[PDB]
Amino acid sequence: ELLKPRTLADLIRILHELFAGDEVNVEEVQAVLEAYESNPAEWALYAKFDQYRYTENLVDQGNGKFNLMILCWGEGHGSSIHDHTDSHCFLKLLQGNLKETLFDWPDKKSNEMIKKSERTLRENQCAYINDSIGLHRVENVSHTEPAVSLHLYSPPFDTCHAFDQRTGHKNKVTMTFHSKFGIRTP
Ligand SMILES: [Fe+3]
Repeated sequence: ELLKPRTLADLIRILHELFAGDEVNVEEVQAVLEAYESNPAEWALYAKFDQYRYTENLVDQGNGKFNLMILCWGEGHGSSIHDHTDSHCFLKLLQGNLKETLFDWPDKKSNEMIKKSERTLRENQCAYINDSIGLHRVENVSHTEPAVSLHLYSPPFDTCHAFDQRTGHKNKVTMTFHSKFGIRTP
């Protein structure tokens, strides 16, 4: 029974229940993430920005099943083109809007990566991606509005790949948290 999360704490409790097994219902997780009405009072603690790049702020470790984190995008901050290391990846906007560009996995001829599609993810919407759908870049193209998003990755992953849009060449990147449980972690 999927009920509407009344608070962020409620959402986290429901997520723990949804991931209690070894397989998850992607549509149910997306539905409950979308159903949580973003309340900045409840996530302000994690909304730790850096002037020069987006930050990743760990909220909950899902009893080993997932990493739940909040990403803080300054005006003009964007990500690499990247994969998600064979994990489910949910992205819910808590504030602002993000531009998502989808790419095909490159062939190993050093050619330009051509976009497959692009869309604007809007406040409170929850998107989903995995490696079978494609690669993506996420960007806050706003000049005036910081963006804040809530991400769930399952299983948790410690590394991923970033791709060069001009060649399709990839490099492995280690995931590091800007903060954990509201505490800055240099
Ligand atoms: Fe991503």
